[PDB]
Amino acid sequence: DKKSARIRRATRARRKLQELGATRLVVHRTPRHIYAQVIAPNGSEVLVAASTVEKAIAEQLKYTGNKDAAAAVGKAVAERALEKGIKDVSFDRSGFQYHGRVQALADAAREAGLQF
Amino acid sequence: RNGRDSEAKRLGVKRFGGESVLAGSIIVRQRGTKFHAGANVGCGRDHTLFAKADGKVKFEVKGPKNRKFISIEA
Amino acid sequence: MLQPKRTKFRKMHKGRNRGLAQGTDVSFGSFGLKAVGRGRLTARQIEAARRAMTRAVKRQGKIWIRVFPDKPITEKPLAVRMGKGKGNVEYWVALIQPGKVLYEMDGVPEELAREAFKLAAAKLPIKTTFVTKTVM
Amino acid sequence: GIREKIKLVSSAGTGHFYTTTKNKRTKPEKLELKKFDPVVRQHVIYKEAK
Amino acid sequence: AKLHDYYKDEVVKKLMTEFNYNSVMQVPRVEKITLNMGVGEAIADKKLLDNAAADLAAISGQKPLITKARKSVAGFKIRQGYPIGCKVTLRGERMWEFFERLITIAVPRIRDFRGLSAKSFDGRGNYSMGVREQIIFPEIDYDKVDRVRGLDITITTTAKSDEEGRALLAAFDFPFR
RNA sequence: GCGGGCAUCGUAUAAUGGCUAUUACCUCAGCCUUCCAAGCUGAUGAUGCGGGUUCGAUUCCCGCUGCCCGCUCCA
RNA sequence: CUCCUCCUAAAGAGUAACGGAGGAGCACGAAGGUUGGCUAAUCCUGGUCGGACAUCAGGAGGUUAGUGCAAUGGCAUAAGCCAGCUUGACUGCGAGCGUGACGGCGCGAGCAGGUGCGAAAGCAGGUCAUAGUGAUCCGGUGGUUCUGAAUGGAAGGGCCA
RNA sequence: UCCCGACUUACCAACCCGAUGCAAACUGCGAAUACCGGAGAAUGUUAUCACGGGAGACACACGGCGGGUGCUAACGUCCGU
RNA sequence: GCCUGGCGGCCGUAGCGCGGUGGUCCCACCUGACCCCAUGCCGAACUCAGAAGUGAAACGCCGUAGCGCCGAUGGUAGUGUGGGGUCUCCCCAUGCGAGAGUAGGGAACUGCCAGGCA
Repeated sequence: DKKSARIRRATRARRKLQELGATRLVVHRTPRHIYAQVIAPNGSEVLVAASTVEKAIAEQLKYTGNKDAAAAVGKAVAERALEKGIKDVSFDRSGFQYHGRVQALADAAREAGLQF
Repeated sequence: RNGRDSEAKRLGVKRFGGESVLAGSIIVRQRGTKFHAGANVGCGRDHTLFAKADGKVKFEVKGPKNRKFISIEA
Repeated sequence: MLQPKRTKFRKMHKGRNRGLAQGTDVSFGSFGLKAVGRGRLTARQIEAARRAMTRAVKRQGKIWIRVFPDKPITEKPLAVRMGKGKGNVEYWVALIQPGKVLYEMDGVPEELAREAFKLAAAKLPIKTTFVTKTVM
Repeated sequence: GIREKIKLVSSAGTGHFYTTTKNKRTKPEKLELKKFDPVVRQHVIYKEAK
Repeated sequence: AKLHDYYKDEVVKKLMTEFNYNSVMQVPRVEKITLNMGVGEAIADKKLLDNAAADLAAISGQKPLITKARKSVAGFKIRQGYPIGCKVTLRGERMWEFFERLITIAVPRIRDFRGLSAKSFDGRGNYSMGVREQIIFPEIDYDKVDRVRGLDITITTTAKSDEEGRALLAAFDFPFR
C-alpha cells in the first residue's frame, strides 16, 4: 500500500496548486529511477519534463536512482525549462519527504535556476 | 417543558448561478460545507463562501465524491 | 394490542391521510381483507378483528396482520382548557388508505376465509373487500 | 466563568498590555508570550498573568 | 544468523515441493515476531510495567514499547491512554538470533512441556503461542525477578493457509506433538 | 400541581460517578438451675422493576410502583 | 421571560401557539498557529493469566467511528488522531458584502508594520461551524505632554487600553 | 467423572438473507410551483427606487389552499398564502 | 500501433468479486543499511546505497454479469392555473410530471516521457 499512502499525502499538496494556479514541478521517485515534470497551471499537460529514463542521462551517470543522479535530473529539468521561459515554478513533493533524492533534485534546480 | 427555539440564522444561497458578483460578495452562508469553494472563492471560518474575484457565479458538481463546488468566472 | 416497543418520539403531529396505499397485493397468504375506504385503525380495532378472524377459522391456518398501529393519538382530559401543551398519548392507530391489505390468510378453504373476513369487517370502521392472490 | 482575567503586560517598558483569561486553579505558571507591542512596533515578551 | 541463512538453503529446496510452488518469492517467509506482555497489573502499581520493560529490553535487544489502552472499559478499571501492555517487535537478522533461542533454549525449559501446540494458528497462517514463564529465557535469571509475568510471542509469516504455516516453521526444527 | 428515598431482617448512611459504611434484628457460641439483662463472635444486600446517556449509574436522564405533606381557587 | 440546535415551516429567506424534542450562561497557553506523518467503530480467529471486553497478531468491515460540551450541517485534501517547533488567541486598516426597525451583529480578499512554522518551496488576525452573554450612566485602574476658567502648574475632563 | 450433554424443546432470540409496511424532528431519490439572476418583445398615465412634508395603523374577520393545536369538534385557536 | 510510468479530464456504464495473465522495458516486492535519515518499539514505515532474485503479493491488461452502478417506453403518484363533487378526500380541462419497477445497457472512455519490433 505504498502508492495508496503516497497519493493521499500529495492530494492536499496537489491542491493549493490548482486553487493557486501555479506551475507545478512534480517529482516522481522510485527505487531505480528519478522523474520530474514541469506542468502548466492548468491540469492538462506538461511543459517540459526530464528523467533518468531518457538514454541521454543514462550513461552520463555512475548509477541511476541515487542522489548524484537526482542532481543530474535537477540540472536537467531546470535548464530545459529556462530555455522555454518557465520560472516561478512551485515544487510538488508528490508524497515523498523533501529529504533525500527529491531534496537533491530541487536543490540542483535552484542552482540551475527555478524561482523558489 | 418545551418552548425554546433560536433566532433564524438567514443561511442559504445569497447569489445564485449566473449572477454577477463583486469580489468579497457572500455567495452562500452555510453551516457545514454542502458547497465547496472552487475557483476565485474563499471558504471563510464559518464556511461562508465568498467571491474572491469579480465575475459570474458558477455551480458545478465536480470531484470523486460528486461534491457541489462554486466557481467564479470573469 | 399492538404498539411499538419503543419509539424515538412520544408524540406525532396529526398529519393527513391523502393518497392510495402501497401494500395492495396479497403477499404472503392466499386470501386477503383489502381496505377500500380510508380512515384510522386503532389497535383496539385491529385486535378485535384479529380475534374475530381467528375464532371463525377455529385456530387453523396462518393469519397475517399487514398493518401496524404506529401513530400515537393524543387526547386532552375532560374539563381542561385549550392550550397548555399537547395532550397525553391514549391509543395508537394505523393510517389506512384505499387499497391497503389489512389482513391475509391461507391454510383454510376460501369459504371459511370469506366467512372469517366478514366477521372481521364488522369490527373495523372501514369498508373492506375480500381479495385473493394474483400472479402478477 | 471560573477563569480569571489576567493582564499580559509588555516588557518594552511602555504601558501597553494585553488582557486574556486563564484557569488559575489549573495553571499557576505565569503565562508569558512574545506578542506585538504597538507602542514600539516590535514583538516583545508579555508577562504577569494576574 | 545462520538460522536466517537456513532459509536460503535448508528451506527452499525443501518447501519448493511441499506445495509445488511457482517461484522462490512464494516460499512462506517470516515477516515479524512480536513479544507481547499484557500487563493488567499496571493500574494500581506503576513500578512493574517498567519491570516488564526491564527484561524485555534484555530478552530482545531493544527498548520496549509501552502500549496505550485504546478504549475506556469498566470490566477492567482502565480509561484510555493507560499503560496496559508492553510489546516488542523483532525483524531482520536480530529476530532469528532471538528465534534461535526459542529452539535452542526456551522449549527445553518449559514446565510440563510434554507437547507443542499446532492448532494455535489463527487460520491464515500465523502462529501465536505464548509462554507462562519469564524465567525460561536465560538473558534474565534467578536472583532478579519478583513476578513470573511471562509473555506472548506471535509469529507472523507470509503464508496463506495455516498448514503452509504449520509446515513453514517446523522446517526450522520447531517441533510439535 | 413539586419530587424524597424507591437502600439487608428492620431502621437510618453513602445522590454530581468504584470498594458499599452505622444501628437494631438475627444464627452461633460463654455466664447462670434455666429465661433475662448482658458481654463476645458473625450473616446478607441485581442498592423497587426496566430504559437510556455512560468506560462505568445508589449516584444522571426520563419513564413510573405506591406513599407523606401539598394546592385544585374568584363568582 | 435572554441565547443555541432540530421539527412545525408550505424544496430561497422569514414565519406563530402555555406546539414537539434537546442544550447554553463555558472550556482551552493547547484543545491555538504551522509543518511532517497517520486513519476508525464493531466483529472473527489466535490466546500466559484474560472472562463478552486489558494487550498482541491476522482477517473482515469501510467511518456504522471520532469531533472539549446539545442537535443539526459538515469533516479522508480529514475539521478526526500523533509528534516536531512555536504565539497570528498579532497592531493599524479594509474593497466588498450578508443580516437586522435601530442599537447592533457577521463574513472578508487585500494593503501596512512586525512575527511563527518549511533541513526548501508552501499558511496563520483563535478553536469544524453555529450557544458560552449585558446597552448606557456612574465610577476604578494604567497610558496619553489633548484640554488645563489671570498665568505657570495641578486637580478634573477628554482620548487610548 | 456436576466436565458428558449424545437424547431435543408449541422454543427467548440476535446478527445476517428474503418478502411487507410506516415516519415530523428517516433520505441511496425527487417534482409542480415559488424565489434569484440574465436576455428578449408587447403592455402599463413611473407602475420602481431615493430623499423629504403629513399620516393613520399596530383589536382584524371569514372563505379557499398548506398545516400546528383541538376531537381530521367549534362562527375555536395559531401560522403561511 | 500495442506495452509501462507520471500528470490530468471524468466521477460507479468507471466500483467490487471471480478467472486468466505480464518482466529487467518499466513498475513492484526484493539485497543491504555503515553512515544523511528514522521507529514513542522494529531499516515494518520513512530514507539511503544497488540490482542477486521473483513476477507470489501488489499493480496493469484481458476475460466472465455473480454483485453494485446506469436505465428508457408506457402507466401511476404528486402538482401550477381554472371549474366542479362533498366528513376526510377526490374528480374534470390544461400545463408540467416523478419515485419505484420492467425491457435493456454495462467488465469505462480520454490529452506527456520511456520500451520493443515499424
